[PDB]
Amino acid sequence: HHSSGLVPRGSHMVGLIWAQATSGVIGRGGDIPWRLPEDQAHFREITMGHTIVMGRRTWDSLPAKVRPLPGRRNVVLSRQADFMASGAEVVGSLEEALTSPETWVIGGGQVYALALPYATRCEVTEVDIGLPREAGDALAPVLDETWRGETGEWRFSRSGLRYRLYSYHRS
Ligand SMILES: NC(=O)c1ccc[n+]([C@@H]2O[C@H](COP(=O)([O-])OP(=O)(O)OC[C@H]3O[C@@H](n4cnc5c(N)ncnc54)[C@H](OP(=O)(O)O)[C@@H]3O)[C@@H](O)[C@H]2O)c1
Ligand SMILES: CCc1nc(N)nc(N)c1OCCCOc1ccccc1C[C@H](C(=O)O)C(F)F
Repeated sequence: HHSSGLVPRGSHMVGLIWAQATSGVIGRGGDIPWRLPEDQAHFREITMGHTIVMGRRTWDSLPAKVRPLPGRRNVVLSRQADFMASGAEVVGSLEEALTSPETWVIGGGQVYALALPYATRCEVTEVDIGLPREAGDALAPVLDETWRGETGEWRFSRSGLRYRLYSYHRS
């Protein structure tokens, strides 16, 4: 059955957006092990003007100078009663965080897994870098058969890596 690209203001659309290596790695040692300008631009194009929800460790991985990310309501998930995020809201659950009509979950590994049962869209960048999975890595969620996907062709980044975009939807 079909979904619409229009977001009625009384609904709670939840999407996830992440960049991964072909192995599924999204993070290691509290950082993202690549930077692709095309991915950075794409991330801002999708999320700008909406609420973004992130795990506390993803907030930590943002340089202090740049957070909160501008042009978006920044919401941070933490179970620690004394964690604070200057300029942003800290909430203790996904239920508290998903109050906007359109919310983009922007990481990390734990929060993607937490948010997936409520999500109806995923926007994925795949980077053609040979990074094998190591213990402790943050990993992308795996999408079951209820998701229908559009896979873009391989493109070439100014930074010299191949990459491609996926768009997934479900009802
Ligand atoms: N490639 C990408 O697209 C991408 C995007 C974003 C981040 N990343 C990377 O991914 C890594 C971070 O991912 P991660 O999995 O380690 O952590 P995370 O998902 O970003 O954040 C984990 C934290 O979220 C909080 N949390 C988790 N479940 C919760 C729940 N049910 N209710 C409330 N709070 C909850 C906890 O904070 P407390 O411990 O404070 O309770 C937990 O420690 C970093 O390397 C980052 O750079 C990659
Ligand atoms: C761009 C990576 C990415 N890509 C997709 N496709 N989805 C995501 N969720 C995603 O992580 C967004 C959150 C992590 O952002 C940072 C991590 C460390 C340092 C700086 C930033 C800010 C970014 C930057 O300037 O690199 C800015 F562009 F947002």
